[PDB]
Amino acid sequence: QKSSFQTRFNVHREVTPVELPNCNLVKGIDNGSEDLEILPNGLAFISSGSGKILLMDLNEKEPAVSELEIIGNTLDISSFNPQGISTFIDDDNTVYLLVVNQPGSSSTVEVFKFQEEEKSLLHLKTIRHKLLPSVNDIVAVGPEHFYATNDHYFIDPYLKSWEMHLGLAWSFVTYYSPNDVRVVAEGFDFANGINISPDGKYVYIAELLAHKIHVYEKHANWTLTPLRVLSFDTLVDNISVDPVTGDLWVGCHPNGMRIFFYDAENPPGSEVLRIQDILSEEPKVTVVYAENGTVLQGSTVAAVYKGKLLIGTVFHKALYCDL
Ligand SMILES: [Br-]
Ligand SMILES: [Br-]
Ligand SMILES: [Br-]
Ligand SMILES: [Ca+2]
Ligand SMILES: [Ca+2]
Repeated sequence: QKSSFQTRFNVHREVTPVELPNCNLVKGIDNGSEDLEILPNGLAFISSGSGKILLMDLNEKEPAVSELEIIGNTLDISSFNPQGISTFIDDDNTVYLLVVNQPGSSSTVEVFKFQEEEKSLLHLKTIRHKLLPSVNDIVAVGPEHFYATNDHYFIDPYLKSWEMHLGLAWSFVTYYSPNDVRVVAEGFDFANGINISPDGKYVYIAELLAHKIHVYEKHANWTLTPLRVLSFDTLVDNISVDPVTGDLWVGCHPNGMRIFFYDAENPPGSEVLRIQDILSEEPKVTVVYAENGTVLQGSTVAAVYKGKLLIGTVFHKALYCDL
């Protein structure tokens, strides 16, 4: 029990550095960049839990961030508190952005339409459901269709907290669509990152406190069946997938004590993994970037675009590096 706490929170871990050539802090990101997603054309959305969605054009040489204006009357901005995000590009090239929201005491998924010329997000729909009690991240598979991780079974934060420390592992994953919402996987100890292979045939789920990434075959009827489970010596948080290769790019918290019981004199470090050939017998895992937090603290996500690496954090900055 003190033993399972030590292993779940990886309380002994320290970080061997892995450096990258030319890394710059992104000016204007100082209060979190928890999740991000990069479109094929190099525009990157970043959420920051005011809650905001930020935009970077990664085709520029030193991209600057701008704050996207949210418009519409279906959303209260004043309680907007974004967590994970996901995009869906329709047949006509309409870009939808799905954003997990934690407005006060509950959980929603907000659906926006991205209006490129205006640099704006038009709110379309607030989704909520009983099978979405505690949403951490989603992967979109249509404008209003996604898989969602619930990082807890309970809604009440006092109960979440007991639920986590008791080690219940009741977190679960929900398939959500206008006609049909169901649990597709369950029994996780803090499910969180989630993503999908470019051909739509596999779904990847990060189980934070177990230090695992689960690979599920995804079927024509939207059901998932377990295929493989990879384990790591780090708390895996968000998963990004490179659409050209299918590689996973994963933001990780080496030592979970530092990220869950925050201490400015012992702040969390950062770590990015690349996973290739995830279906093969020895998937290739590489630490691409790793540090103890003297530059970037609490890395949650990383993705790559034409030789650059962008890395976001729970409550700190963001880092842009050459690979
Ligand atoms: Br509850
Ligand atoms: Br750390
Ligand atoms: Br370091
Ligand atoms: Ca996401
Ligand atoms: Ca997270």
